[PDB]
Amino acid sequence: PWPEARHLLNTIAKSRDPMKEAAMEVGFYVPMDYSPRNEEKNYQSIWQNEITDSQRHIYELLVQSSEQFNNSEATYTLSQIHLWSQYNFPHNMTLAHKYLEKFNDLTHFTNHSAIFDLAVMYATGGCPQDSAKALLYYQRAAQLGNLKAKQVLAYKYYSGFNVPRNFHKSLVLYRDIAEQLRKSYSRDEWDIVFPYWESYNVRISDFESGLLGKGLNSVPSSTVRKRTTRDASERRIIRIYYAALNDYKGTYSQSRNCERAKNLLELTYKEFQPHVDNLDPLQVFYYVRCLQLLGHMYFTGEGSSKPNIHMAEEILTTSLEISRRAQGPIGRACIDLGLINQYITNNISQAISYYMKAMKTQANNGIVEFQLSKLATSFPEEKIGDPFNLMETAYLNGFIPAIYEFAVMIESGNSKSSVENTAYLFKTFVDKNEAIMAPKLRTAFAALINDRSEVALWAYSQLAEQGYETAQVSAAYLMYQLPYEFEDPPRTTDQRKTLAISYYTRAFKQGNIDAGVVAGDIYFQMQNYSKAMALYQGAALKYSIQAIWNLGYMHEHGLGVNRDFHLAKRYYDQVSEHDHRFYLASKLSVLKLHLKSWLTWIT
Amino acid sequence: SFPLLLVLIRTFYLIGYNSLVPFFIILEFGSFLPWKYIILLSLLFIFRTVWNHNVLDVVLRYIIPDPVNDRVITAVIKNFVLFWVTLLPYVKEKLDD
Amino acid sequence: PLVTRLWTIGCLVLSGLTSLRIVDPGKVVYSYDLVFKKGQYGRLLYSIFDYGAFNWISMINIFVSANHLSTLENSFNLRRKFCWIIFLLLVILVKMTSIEQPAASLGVLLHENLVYYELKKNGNQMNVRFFGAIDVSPSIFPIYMNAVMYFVYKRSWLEIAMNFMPGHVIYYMDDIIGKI
Amino acid sequence: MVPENRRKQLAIFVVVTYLLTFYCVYSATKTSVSFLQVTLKLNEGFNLMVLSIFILLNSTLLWQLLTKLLFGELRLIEHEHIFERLPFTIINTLFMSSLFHERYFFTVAFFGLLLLYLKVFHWILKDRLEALLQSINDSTTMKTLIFSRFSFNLVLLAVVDYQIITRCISSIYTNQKSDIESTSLYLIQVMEFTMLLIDLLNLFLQTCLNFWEFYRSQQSEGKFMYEKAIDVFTRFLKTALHLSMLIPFRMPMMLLKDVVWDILALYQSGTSLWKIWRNN
Repeated sequence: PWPEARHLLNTIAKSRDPMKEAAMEVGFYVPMDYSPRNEEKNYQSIWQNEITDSQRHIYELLVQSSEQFNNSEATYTLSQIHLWSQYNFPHNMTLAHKYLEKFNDLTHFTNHSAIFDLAVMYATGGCPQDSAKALLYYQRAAQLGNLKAKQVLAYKYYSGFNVPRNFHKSLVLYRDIAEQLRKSYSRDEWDIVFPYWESYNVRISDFESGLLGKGLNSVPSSTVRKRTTRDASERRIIRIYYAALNDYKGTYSQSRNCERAKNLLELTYKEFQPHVDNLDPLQVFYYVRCLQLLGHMYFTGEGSSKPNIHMAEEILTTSLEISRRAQGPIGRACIDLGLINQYITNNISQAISYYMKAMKTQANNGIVEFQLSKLATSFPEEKIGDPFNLMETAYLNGFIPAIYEFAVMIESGNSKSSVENTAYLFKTFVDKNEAIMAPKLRTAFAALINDRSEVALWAYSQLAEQGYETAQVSAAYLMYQLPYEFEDPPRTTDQRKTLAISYYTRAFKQGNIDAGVVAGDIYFQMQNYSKAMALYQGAALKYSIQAIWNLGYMHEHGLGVNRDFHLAKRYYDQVSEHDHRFYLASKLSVLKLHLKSWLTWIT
Repeated sequence: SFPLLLVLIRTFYLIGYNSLVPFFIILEFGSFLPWKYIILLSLLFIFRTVWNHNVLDVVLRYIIPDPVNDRVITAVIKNFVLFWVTLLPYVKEKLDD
Repeated sequence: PLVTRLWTIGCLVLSGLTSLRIVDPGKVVYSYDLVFKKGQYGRLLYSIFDYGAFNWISMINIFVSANHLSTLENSFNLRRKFCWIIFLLLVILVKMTSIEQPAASLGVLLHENLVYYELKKNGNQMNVRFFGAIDVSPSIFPIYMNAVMYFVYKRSWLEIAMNFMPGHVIYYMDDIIGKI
Repeated sequence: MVPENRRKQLAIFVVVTYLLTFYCVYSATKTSVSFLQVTLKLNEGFNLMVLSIFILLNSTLLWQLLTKLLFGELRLIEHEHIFERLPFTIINTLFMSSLFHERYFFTVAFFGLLLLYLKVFHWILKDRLEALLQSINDSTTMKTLIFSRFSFNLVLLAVVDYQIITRCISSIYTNQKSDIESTSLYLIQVMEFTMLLIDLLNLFLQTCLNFWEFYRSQQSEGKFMYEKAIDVFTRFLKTALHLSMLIPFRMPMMLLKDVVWDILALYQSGTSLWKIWRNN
């Protein structure tokens, strides 16, 4: 039956990601609690009133196909349907488990995708967990030649979680993964121009209030890009520059679109070119900025068929000419001039000149030093810096391939070649290329902005294990948020909490701070009172205000420590000392202390 | 001068947040201070518990347009009749509409 | 602003020396009608500024006037017509006061009517708008002010009418030419 | 004092402020996570104004009851003197606060506020003294308990100011920190409470003089001479301390205004001096 089944399936448009459909021409809802009964009843309602008849036919045909016959190709795809919530069917977490089990049976440890997903599901206990089976499956899937499996094993051997810490085996895995990744990139994309892919590595809850209160949290909000911004004559070039940008580097809610940006830049260049000389005060600034942007779009080939080299060259040289007067910035322009006259034409001294011109500018990220050191190692007699220092500054600045090149250059040399630094470099690279390893962030966020909340928890969970911190704090936040005061705590099953605590804690040990405080609060709610102090003190050591104050409140009440009113006063003095705006609170709390004391003094 | 409240009420329009303004209206009208304040005592205890025509142009109309005609006295007459109603803001902007 | 502060210090020294009996309070009360028979011009000139008492109520009153003047005078270079008006304003009241000689002094009337005229001028500017409860603008208060004043404080009808009626005639003469 | 509708206006003011502050507390509560946030929220502008007004209202109420405990009830001439003298004082206080901007915004207020209430007491006492002067009854001598109660009010205020002055001097000597403006602030409050203490000494000498007078009258020149001599003594002390403490500040205005009203008082002192030389 399956042939006609697939011919059916070819029509129904697996998933719609409004982040792209909103690119032709806000926020979301998270729940605070959960209930298995409510979920089952939601599912019954969805199957009762929402689905269409043709889909009824499709699904019954699928179950009969993958049931009567061990077709091994309705099983997998039906697993994928029920798990990733595609083809508009509901998300059923137990049916996906059953069918992935059946698949692994049929195919006898031959397919690594289902092995990976079964491993995640046996490690998070969503479906109790058992690390033994998880590690067995991870190893077995690493045998088959997967990537994510190798990453998760490497991380697990690096943060010391669930197995002893060992930098050396971690280093082996990471060097393996980095080598494969380098071999995945062509010669053009590597040296010349790095392909541009949006990241969704922004941790969630950076959109709503924030974590542990507004204006109170220590780690800086990380949403790098969202709707950049800042009566007729001036404002036109402003508005057009902002439309061009806001459709070049797409935001989180709406993806990017280059075609309209290219057409609009060409239009405005042709329409403004004849009478530029009258726009001296401020409009030449944004005008030349747009002009440089158009030139770069020509040189790259985005939003078109193929690059237009020579036209771009004239555009950039004229941009630089018009900028010579009015002393406008010359960064991207000179950088691309150098990139061109280094590979397009073979006149190098000018490239040296341009790089030296733009080195100190603001907009250079890493291209300058990288290309320059490759030159110097290819041409030693130029007397241009030193390979190590150049590449080092590059790595520090954040250019991707420079990370891996510098790490290789440091592996051959001592130059303080501790195992920690090498493991750290390679882990940063693997984590930060992000374009092949973890695209699932995109799928996740998309599934999030249209009311399918559960599947977002699933995807962010599967990402947790690989180590992308933002996945960790996001999945946590989706499982247990801090409750508003004078209000009941959430009503989730305890298993969810015993996972959320672990995700938060690992997030802490990774380098985040506030997650510690939220973990401590989860404990203090679940009534441990004992392990909390450790997290709180470790956070105090990293200057977390709400933490210190909370530690105070811990002391001056009978939990754990016993009524050491002196150190309590000391802690509140601290909270007032380290920062200012909390002055009143420290004071008034010492006042409550004084009142308790002087009142029990009377008896 | 004037009643001590209204002056300050007006001068709020310059520098201060208008937030402080409306309370004075209470101070003013509640200035009649009825023992119906028990109503206000009720009222506040209800506060607490929230939680736990084109013809006018025909009127504007004058005889023998245009205004250039010699009967300017009639013009100021008609506009005087409007002036008696030109007080109303709600229809002043309507005149401007 | 200078001329504002001139008017200010005038009011200050006037009402001050008035409260100290350094000069005779008999002269200030003098309005036009008694002056027509008497023939004493200056007994209204001082009256341009007087408020009587050098105390806090009067202090704040003077500062209110100063606020309206800092609002208006530095913005009166825009509307030259105020020069064309004030004399006429100083004019129009006369037959008007020819019945009562209101104890309200000149500068009082003058500045309050300038407020009235500024409110009528930019009435559309809803530059203060408490959303949800008070969705209002200028040219809605002054009627609320004066009319209710008549009700609760129970002053003289025509005497209060003098507070603004000249200003309304001025605004009339402003808009009629824009209409004719 | 208090008319009927004014009493009802103040009942209204009280109740509306209680309701506003309660509402603001509850609002800033149910949109927060932990105590520390709600503390950072009450400091926001509007609720800051509501809370500040709440503080002032309960402060004046407390002041009212403290007074009704100390002085019993007030007399008319007292009340007219108070209500007439109030504005010049209040404006003096507002002059004092504004001389420092937001930086030293709150603390000075407290100081000023206390000063204000203190002045009130002093004034009443003065007339009350005159009352004891007027209604003095020779049916009994000024027994140690009568004198003790008058001096009870006296020494109450005296120890108040003395403790305050000395504590401020200590806070000066301790806080030799980068914020010298706080030093000058403490000096100013010193000057004010010093003028107050000098007023107390004036009263002290007047009453002890009448004490010695009546004492010798019961056991055994023209008193006016010594009265005015003491007046000039007190005012010389006033001016001298004004110079010695404000010249360090080199204050452009308060220094000058103070010493101006001082030299006018000194012209009056010359009046008294020629009176004495007539009566010497």
